[PDB]
Amino acid sequence: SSSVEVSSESYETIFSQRIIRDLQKELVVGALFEELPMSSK
Amino acid sequence: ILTMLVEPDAGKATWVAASTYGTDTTTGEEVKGALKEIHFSTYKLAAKSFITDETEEDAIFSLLPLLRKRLIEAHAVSIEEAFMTGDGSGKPKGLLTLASEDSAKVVTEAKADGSVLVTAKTISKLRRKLGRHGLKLSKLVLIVSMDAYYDLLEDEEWQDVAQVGNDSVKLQGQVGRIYGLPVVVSEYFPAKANSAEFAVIVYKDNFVMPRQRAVTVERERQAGKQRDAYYVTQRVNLQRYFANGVVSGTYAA
Amino acid sequence: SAKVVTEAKADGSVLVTAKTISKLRRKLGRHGLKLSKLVLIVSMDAYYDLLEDEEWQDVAQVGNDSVKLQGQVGRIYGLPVVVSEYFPAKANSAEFAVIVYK
Amino acid sequence: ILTMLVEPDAGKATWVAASTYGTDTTTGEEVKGALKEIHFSTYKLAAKSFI
Amino acid sequence: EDEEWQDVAQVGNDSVKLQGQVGRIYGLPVVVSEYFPAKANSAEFAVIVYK
Amino acid sequence: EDEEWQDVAQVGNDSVKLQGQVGRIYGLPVVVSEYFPAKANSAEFAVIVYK
Amino acid sequence: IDYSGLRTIFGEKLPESHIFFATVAAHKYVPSYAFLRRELGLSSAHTNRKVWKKFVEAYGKAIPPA
Repeated sequence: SSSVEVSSESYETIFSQRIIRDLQKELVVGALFEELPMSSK
Repeated sequence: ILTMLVEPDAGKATWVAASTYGTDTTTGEEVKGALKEIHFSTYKLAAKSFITDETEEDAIFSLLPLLRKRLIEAHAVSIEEAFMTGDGSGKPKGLLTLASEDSAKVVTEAKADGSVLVTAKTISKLRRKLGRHGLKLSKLVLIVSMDAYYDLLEDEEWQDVAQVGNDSVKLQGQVGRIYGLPVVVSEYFPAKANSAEFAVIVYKDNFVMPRQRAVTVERERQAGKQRDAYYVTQRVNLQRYFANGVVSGTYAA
Repeated sequence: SAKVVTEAKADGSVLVTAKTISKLRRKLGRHGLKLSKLVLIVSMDAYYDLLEDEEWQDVAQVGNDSVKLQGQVGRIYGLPVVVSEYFPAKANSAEFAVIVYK
Repeated sequence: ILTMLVEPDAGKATWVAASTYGTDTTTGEEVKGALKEIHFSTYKLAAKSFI
Repeated sequence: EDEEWQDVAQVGNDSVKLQGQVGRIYGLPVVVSEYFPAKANSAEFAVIVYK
Repeated sequence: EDEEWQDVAQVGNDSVKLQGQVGRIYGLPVVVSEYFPAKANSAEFAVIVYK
Repeated sequence: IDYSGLRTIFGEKLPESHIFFATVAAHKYVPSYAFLRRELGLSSAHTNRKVWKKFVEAYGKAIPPA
């Protein structure tokens, strides 16, 4: 890293474990309706 | 570098049919995801001023505050410009340059050489490209070029009080809100030309300024040359968590 | 070089309509956008044509500040309006307004 | 007269610097400027009377 | 069916589409009678007496 | 889809874009029935009876 | 919209707003301020005299060249 006293890689990164995901499309048509608790085929 | 992990994209689950049911397939297809990674890093920024000891004596006024103001202003000017338009090669890729890469420069009816003007709709229409990264509306910022802002005031559309509200131009003069977006004017967009850019609609939360050092000043009296050098250095970049998020407008070609 | 020539014509024809007055701000430049640091001085016969402006004329086109309802156009497009008469006489060229950065 | 200086335009800061860290180039190119003086003056206007 | 009285931004809460009976025209009460002479050329559709 | 009743200056807080059911037309209540003869040339779409 | 047809009903000059809309003949070529307004691309937000004045200007502007 351009100086005397260098350190191997992976030692210059902090590796956050924050797991970020994106906007993720919203789901609308699954929950709107009601259920017929069928108990048979 | 700072690496954060990005959760893998969603995987669908098989609609298993009746044939299966007790066949090891009754349980479907494996949903396997890999945690991807995002990497951040930094780019330096710098400046030198030299005040020879002889000059301060030579001239009437001090000249020292100016060197300082200039250097700090230069970092801001450069950062503000870079963040807007950066090659990305050595400088921070910018809102305008990021959009172009993402194929989000939306060529619009607005025209260079007057003629069409940059109306508000032309500016709001840009939101479609943002995608889902768009609907919320309280997490967006609109930066319009000065010429656009001026064109936005003369928009026939926003002046009529029964066209916009007590906020109409006739009546007020400062188009402050366009279609639910706050309007902030900056002049560091590329200058008006065919193509070019008049507005961006960044999705703020996606962008972070990775730091590492902040503006510091180091004076190094260099006797033997009789100068005192102020070297002010700084290291920062503008990176986005995810590829999408900014959409920019361009005057028509 | 800021004598923007507007289309308003002498001898009736167009009147100096309100919009023409604020179109001018663009030539101010960067200095122009702020809007609370500007003053508009209009010639008297461009205050009498700002009234007959079709634009500031309706409680709808404008607000409770419309001319038919009120009679003194006090605000044009976000600028205060102050009338003075020292401008040169209306004729060709001539000046109906100026908008200084105080 | 009144000659007041005008701070010149924006310098801009050397964005790159890059791999070269520790070399002379990390501090970037000089951001430099010249103050521009602008003169002011006063004209004299007077009126007279005789009672 | 006067295009004139049929809007809430034209008139008030008294507009036709919204209400259906033009009850006031320009400040005059409106009273309808059908003993005016039969509609024909000339003929008369209104009178405004000073009572 | 009467262009007449759609705005809030062509009517009141009862406008379609804002509300969606034209409930009053020009002072008449509106009641919908499907028993009117089938849409065709001629045909009938409204009867304004006298109760 | 049909300035041409209207010329047959009303010659050069257009009558006042009340009469133009009232005339049964013109109703077909232009019915109510809904049609006039939509055709001018104006909005209910533009007051009706503005829509009418714009209609009158079109009527003149468009008048057969002679």
